[PDB]
Amino acid sequence: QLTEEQIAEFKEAFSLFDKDGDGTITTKELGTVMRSLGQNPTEAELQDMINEVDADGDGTIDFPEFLTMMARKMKDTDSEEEIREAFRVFDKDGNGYISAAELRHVMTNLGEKLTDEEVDEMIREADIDGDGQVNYEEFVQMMTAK
Ligand SMILES: [Ca+2]
Ligand SMILES: [Ca+2]
Ligand SMILES: [Ca+2]
Ligand SMILES: [Tb+3]
Repeated sequence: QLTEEQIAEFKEAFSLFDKDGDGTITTKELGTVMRSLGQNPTEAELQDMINEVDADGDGTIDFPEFLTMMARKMKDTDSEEEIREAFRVFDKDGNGYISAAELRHVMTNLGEKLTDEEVDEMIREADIDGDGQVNYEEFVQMMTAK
């Protein structure tokens, strides 16, 4: 069921959530990444999210706890319903077009440090008209063909 390739992609996320890297994920660290994802969860909401895999009585999300969680949540290529939700994250201008500048802003905020050329490569990957901007149609385009 769980392949090595999937585990490697999950471990990357765990390393992003852990700010000090103590092995567990508190509500503070959990809400830091969720904030840059266009979401705004409260203290009470962040607590319930942790309880999903918390059954040892620690109130945090350890390494094996997150791995199991990301396995049942991250399904790689999601449906169109979730695709629209993530599309509005990279497009903070709400115009429907995601340029290089916009994309690089969200990437750096997420914690992924990249250069300008790296962003231009991701943009042209989903771009069908080669205009530097990626709309909703082009967003799904990269989910069906790289
Ligand atoms: Ca940590
Ligand atoms: Ca925009
Ligand atoms: Ca376009
Ligand atoms: Tb725990």
